Amino acid sequence: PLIVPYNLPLPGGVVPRMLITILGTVKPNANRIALDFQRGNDVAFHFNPRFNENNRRVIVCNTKLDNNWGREERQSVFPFESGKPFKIQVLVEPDHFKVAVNDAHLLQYNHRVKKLNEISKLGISGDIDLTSASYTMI
Ligand SMILES: CO[C@@H]1[C@@H](n2cc(-c3ccc(Cl)c(F)c3F)nn2)[C@@H](O)[C@@H](CO)O[C@@H]1Cc1cn([C@H]2COC[C@H]2F)nn1
Repeated sequence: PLIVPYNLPLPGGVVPRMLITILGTVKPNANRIALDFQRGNDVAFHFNPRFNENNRRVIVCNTKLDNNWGREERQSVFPFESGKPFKIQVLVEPDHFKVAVNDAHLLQYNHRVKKLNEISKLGISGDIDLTSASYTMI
């Protein structure tokens, strides 16, 4: 186990068939979780479960370019629960990131940042206890 925030290096960036597995437990009374796939200062893929946006649970996904957030993609399907162990898997595919939580498909996010081999860090932050962050090739 690791104390967030934590940065997982992704040397030489990501590539299709790379499967990133984040294991942890959501804190009690959690407000937010964030994964940030970074290309330098740019965020290629921000994955942001929000436990209380306007008293609703929602997943917000976005990209940050030149320090500006772009168009949000939102999902109401919300597989996280305060206090519970989770597994987030991000599968890098040729045209999107595919996310599954607890072995159930959640969403796809099309690549806005095209230079996958420069997406060289994954930030993990928010209201979690982080057990593990690793990857393999499928
Ligand atoms: C409040 O900031 C968030 C921003 N955010 C979260 C964290 C964050 C830090 C720490 C932790 Cl521990 C953690 F979980 C975290 F989510 N940092 N930045 C990120 O979620 C963003 C996603 O779109 O929305 C907000 C910023 C934003 C949204 N928009 C819209 C208007 O124009 C287009 C749209 F994009 N403009 N700016």
